[PDB]
Amino acid sequence: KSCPNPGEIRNGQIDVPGGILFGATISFSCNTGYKLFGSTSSFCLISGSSVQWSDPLPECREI
Amino acid sequence: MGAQVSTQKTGAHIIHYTNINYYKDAASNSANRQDFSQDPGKFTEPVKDIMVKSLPALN
Amino acid sequence: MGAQVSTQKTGAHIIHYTNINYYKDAASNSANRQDFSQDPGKFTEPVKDIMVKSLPALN
Amino acid sequence: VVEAVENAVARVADTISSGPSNSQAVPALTAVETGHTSQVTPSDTIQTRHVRNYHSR
Amino acid sequence: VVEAVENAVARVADTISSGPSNSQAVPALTAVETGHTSQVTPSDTIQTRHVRNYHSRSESSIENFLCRSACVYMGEYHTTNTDTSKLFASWTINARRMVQMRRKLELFTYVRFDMEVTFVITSKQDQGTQLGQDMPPLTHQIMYIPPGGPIPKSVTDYTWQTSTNPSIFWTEGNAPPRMSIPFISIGNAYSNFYDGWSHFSQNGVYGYNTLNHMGQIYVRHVNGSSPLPMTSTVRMYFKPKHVKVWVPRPPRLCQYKNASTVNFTPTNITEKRQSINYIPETVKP
Amino acid sequence: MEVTFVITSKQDQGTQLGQDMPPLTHQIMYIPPGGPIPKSVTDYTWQTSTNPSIFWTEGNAPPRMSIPFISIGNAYSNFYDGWSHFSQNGVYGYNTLNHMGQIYVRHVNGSSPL
Amino acid sequence: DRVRSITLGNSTITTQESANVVVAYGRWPEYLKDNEATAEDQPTQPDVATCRFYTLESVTWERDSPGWWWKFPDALKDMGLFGQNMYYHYLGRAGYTIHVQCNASKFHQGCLMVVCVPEAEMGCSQVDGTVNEHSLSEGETAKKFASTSTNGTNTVQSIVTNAGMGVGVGNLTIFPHQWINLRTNNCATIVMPYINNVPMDNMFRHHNFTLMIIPFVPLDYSSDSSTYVPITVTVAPMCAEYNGLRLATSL
Amino acid sequence: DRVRSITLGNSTITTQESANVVVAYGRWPEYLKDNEATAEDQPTQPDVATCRFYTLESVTWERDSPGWWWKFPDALKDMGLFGQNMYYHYLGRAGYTIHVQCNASKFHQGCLMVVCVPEAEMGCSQVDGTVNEHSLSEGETAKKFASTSTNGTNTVQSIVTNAGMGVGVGNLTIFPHQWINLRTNNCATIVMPYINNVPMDNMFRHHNFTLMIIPFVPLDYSSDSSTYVPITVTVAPMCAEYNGLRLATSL
Amino acid sequence: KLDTMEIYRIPVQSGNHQSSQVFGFQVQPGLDNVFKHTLLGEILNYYAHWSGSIKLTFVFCGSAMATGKFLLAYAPPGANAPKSRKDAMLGTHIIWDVGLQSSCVLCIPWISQTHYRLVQQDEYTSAGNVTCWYQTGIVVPAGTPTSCSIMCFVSACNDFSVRLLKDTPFIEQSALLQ
Amino acid sequence: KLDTMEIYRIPVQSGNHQSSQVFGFQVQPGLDNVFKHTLLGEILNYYAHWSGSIKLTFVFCGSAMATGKFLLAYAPPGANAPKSRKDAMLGTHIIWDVGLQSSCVLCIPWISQTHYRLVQQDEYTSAGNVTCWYQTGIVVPAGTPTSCSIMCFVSACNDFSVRLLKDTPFIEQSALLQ
Repeated sequence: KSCPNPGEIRNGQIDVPGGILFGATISFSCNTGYKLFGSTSSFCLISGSSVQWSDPLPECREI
Repeated sequence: MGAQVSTQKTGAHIIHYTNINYYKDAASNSANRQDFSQDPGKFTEPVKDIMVKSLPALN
Repeated sequence: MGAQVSTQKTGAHIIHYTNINYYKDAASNSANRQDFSQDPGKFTEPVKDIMVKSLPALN
Repeated sequence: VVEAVENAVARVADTISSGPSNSQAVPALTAVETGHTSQVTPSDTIQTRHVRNYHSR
Repeated sequence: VVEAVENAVARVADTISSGPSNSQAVPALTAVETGHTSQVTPSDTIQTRHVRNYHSRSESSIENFLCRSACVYMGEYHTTNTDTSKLFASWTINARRMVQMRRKLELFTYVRFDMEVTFVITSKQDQGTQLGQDMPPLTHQIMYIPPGGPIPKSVTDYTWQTSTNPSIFWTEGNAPPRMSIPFISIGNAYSNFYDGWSHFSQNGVYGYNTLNHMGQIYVRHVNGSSPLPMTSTVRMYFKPKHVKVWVPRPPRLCQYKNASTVNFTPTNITEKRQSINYIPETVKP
Repeated sequence: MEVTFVITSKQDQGTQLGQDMPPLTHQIMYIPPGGPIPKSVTDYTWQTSTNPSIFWTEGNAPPRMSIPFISIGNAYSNFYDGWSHFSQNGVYGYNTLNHMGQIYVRHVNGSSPL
Repeated sequence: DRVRSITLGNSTITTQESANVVVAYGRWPEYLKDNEATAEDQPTQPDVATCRFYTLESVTWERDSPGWWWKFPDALKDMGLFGQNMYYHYLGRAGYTIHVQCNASKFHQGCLMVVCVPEAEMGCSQVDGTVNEHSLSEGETAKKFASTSTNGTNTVQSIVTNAGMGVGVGNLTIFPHQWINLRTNNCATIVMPYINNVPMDNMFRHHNFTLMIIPFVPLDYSSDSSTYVPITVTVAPMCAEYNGLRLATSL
Repeated sequence: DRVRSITLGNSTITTQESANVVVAYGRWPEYLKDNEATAEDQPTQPDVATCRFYTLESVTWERDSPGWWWKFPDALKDMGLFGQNMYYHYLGRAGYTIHVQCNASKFHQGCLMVVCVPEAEMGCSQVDGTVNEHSLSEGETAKKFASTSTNGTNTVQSIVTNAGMGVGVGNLTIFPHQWINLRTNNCATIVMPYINNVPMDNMFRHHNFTLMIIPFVPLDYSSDSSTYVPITVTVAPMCAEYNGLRLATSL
Repeated sequence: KLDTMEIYRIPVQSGNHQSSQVFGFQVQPGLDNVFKHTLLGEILNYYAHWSGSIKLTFVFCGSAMATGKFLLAYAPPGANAPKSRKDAMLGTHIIWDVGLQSSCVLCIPWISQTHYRLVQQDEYTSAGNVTCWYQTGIVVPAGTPTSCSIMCFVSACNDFSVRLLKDTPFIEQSALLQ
Repeated sequence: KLDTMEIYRIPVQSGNHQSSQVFGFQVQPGLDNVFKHTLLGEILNYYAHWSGSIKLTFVFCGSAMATGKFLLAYAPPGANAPKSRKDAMLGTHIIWDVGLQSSCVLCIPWISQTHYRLVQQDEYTSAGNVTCWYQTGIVVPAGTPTSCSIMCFVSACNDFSVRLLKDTPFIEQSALLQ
């Protein structure tokens, strides 16, 4: 089973080293010049009636 | 004896040298430093329709 | 002066070299690395009657 | 047996002369949007003298 | 006067096209009981496209295969010793003490060729307490003793006069000493193998040693003794030129034991896998 | 290509210098991809039965030889945007493509007092 | 002079403000001939099912948007009967026709570079690291450059000015390219032969080339011009062979 | 005379006890010509990826075993690039070559009928009822006749003697057929053109024909002859076109 | 079975064994233990590149009254070995009918991108894998044995070639006089 | 602006900016920071002498309704850079009218005494300087942006040549494995 698409952190980046299938983790980063306010990683867990992401997407706010 | 007498590199404004190959393999030869060829239109003008340098590039 | 100008080994997709022998004995020559011949049917098909590759091997 | 090999030297292009111009030929105006590199020798923009050019690439 | 030699290149056979087939021609069904090896090009079993094939079987001819130098003996000898038989090296000639060129030559039963022999002679100063000296360059003599000549008993023998035996003097520091050797045999081909004896009573010595007697080689330091000991090692390299070969044989499987005999220990045919159906799975996320 | 080697020895700095060592000679062996590679300077592999190798005695002109286009593609590919495994993973880029073997250099002479 | 039509397969493209057509190096896509070929068996040549115009989803050119890149193939791997032959076959060969389509009014301004890069080997963000495959290609979803130097493991160093390959982003004019200058044209076409150093090559392993769209001069408009300007990319294979059939790959 | 080889695509069939080759009505498979055609667009003709020998799983001829039937197409719908074009395309056309392979010793005896039936419309078990689709075809798994009259809703009346169509099972010799008499031959080949009343026809809706294998004389053997005698069926399309491409069907 | 003649013969029997795979092995004529000691393999192992196609000839070695049909398939690389005859059916195969002419030749063609292939093969220059399955099965009368044997002979086609001489890893010594 | 795409675009706006100079830069295709990293510059920096003429093509990258005329002038060396359009007017110039054909080519001719010029240029083999000024100005209707951008593409004419190979100063390491 596949979690929904991670998304796109603008002024940032999402690293998915192993897919988005069940139990797959993804990491979040922010470009040079922005601070990362939010979560650092997100896992594909079981959510009620589907599988979705552990943590929501963070924000890269300007330094 | 299997030689070849080609021309040297002289400037513009007794000029022939001699070559003989000794080995059984063309990977043993000299370098081909006297081939000068060009075709810049391959990179300079890589377009389908020609453009004639005195007409508008469009229109 | 008793030379022989043969062809080099080039691939497919200024190639002649020169040989002169200096010694009085053929056991002093180079090696004959440019003879390529074959006859596999000697080992591959050593049979009295021929077999024609599209007929049954028997019958 | 001696063999003569022909080696051609590739000079660069001479400068043809030019004069005044008053015409609808615009050798300067172009459009780089086409991925094409303008061929404007100086003799197209100004008045040049004939120059035999012996340089080689 | 220049002469033009014609050298033809032997490509491998192209792939002729093919199409569907529905006929009584069976190019696949055969009978190996006849000792005959099926000639089924792919264009006989499937649908092929015309392929001009430029490859060449040149580096697999016998001359290209064998005509490469290889070491066939290594021996040491000292400038000074207390044995007087370790002051010179000596050995009977055969290509049979090194496994690589032995096994290489032994895919064929009869091999007839010339050779190009090279020697790589390298001295070292022997480890000791008082090193340090000014010794001049060493020079070496390599004598070939055909079968019958008198063989040396010391490095100061008379035999080293080499009146008729050929011998090479080489002063260390130059290019290695190389010379060329004809087909020096009495048969019509060097017989790598021999299933027979020497005596007619069907006894004696068995196999190769019977046939081939090519004499010995003796190497020595010409200079003289040395204030402090030194030891030199000579390696001999054979390179067969003008090579003709007959009656091929299966390559050796078991490891060699000695240079006299073909004795061996039994080995397995090949190495194992898990099952007979086992192909490893290599397309895996 | 035309390959040249410039081999230059120096005596190592120490307390007791001074010796008479003869000229050093070196062996340069080329190990194509697959051959057995040495484990010491006294290995059997240095017999160089089929691998090409050069012996050069220090003090002469450098050892030079010539090399054909030894490749399996039709051109050496400086770049490569791809992987080795078909699952789109493995090693990325140049290392995938070009495997041309190794080179092993040694002193033929032997050991040295110092 | 500015009108043009490109008919491939059962697909057509009409355009009315085209500049020209870059043919990559003066060279058109062609089939593998008999003397440059290396594989023995007969190739598949579907010719109309695979050599047509496949349209990838479109991206929104914003006022501050660095750029985009796609990797071909592996973008058309889920597109019809190109992305299916491409599965069932080991070896594949094809050229392409890339048509990039971005239209604006006469009160907008901007300038894109549209450039095809052969073997665009890319560089990770941690200098001592290795890219992913996801970090090189998302399929038909474009990857995006960044206006600053990126961080994070396994993700390409995608600051625009270096273009992720370590070169100068203005020298990319050496590759087959066009511009989309919202004052003159509204589409770029590049006809790209099969450039590679082996006759045929696998299609899942090797990203044969990379399409980069990089706005040099950014968008701009005034009082109430249309805020939304999208870019659409269409690719169409040409002279597509495959060879070496077996069961279908999986990723 | 008894040897034969059939080379289609990258596949070959060798045989050494073949009787002959039935060509259905003296007619060989051919392409749709220009004056008998009705669809406007250009057809796909893959020609080597689809016209090869696909082998279906094999059935065990037991001593008391009524028979078997397959439906073509819908048997080759999960076979390679025939079963994929067949998905992505609306209209399809193709003939076939059916090779049935059953070998026994000289101490066994039996006799199969191998018969291709065009439009083998079949009859449900409850006379006032309707078949399923599963009851007509399991894909590559054969359906089986029954030595007695069958019951159950939606399942074809598959007593052998009527062959599920309401006719006499011995008159099936009017259709293109062969026998496999375990004393003479061990394979039957039928070359089957495209028999249908429209030039091209959909491939999921219409079971263009039915292959029935019916043992008239059953197996037998003595003291310890081999108990297991399997039958294997190989089908190979021929002159296969498709037309009308769009997104892939689903069932 | 490595020092037994049994290493040379593939077992085949009569009954409902259609689910079972007869044999299967990678195509690696210089590296696979199945091949590296043949004449083809021992000749290759003196070289570093090899191109061309191969001929594998199978010999049914059972009764004169046993009858069977076999499927012999080659799968160019790109996907795991087939695990069922419905997948092997999709490859480059042949169906061998056992009869008077005992043996049958499966000619592995040359499908590759590189003009050549290493002899020390990796998973870049992989070559594929062959696999064999029953097509109908073995049928024997009463009074003949049920367990038969096949055998497989490897040879090189008329377009094979090897290049880049190297040393063979199969011979080795530990001192002179050997 | 050195790590920004903004480095590539020359700002141009509408209004009475005739007193202001748009841009200006020395002609030093191998040494000037403006040039030394182009294709022309990076190819020159492998050589030591260069002769020939250069083509600088300017691309107006504003609205389809903005209109302006520009003066683009090259001044052979001998006197300080012009500081007013009455001096730039005296050089070797072109007047580029912005219209349908967007871009315009100023071809810097080869005026020199020495047949060649060093790539590491000094004030003996100096080459000049180019400068750009408004001729009439930018005029835009209502509802279009006022701040536009130009861009400049450098290439070598068909009589360019370089000679005396040297090493490039742009690549450098501090140990092997780099």
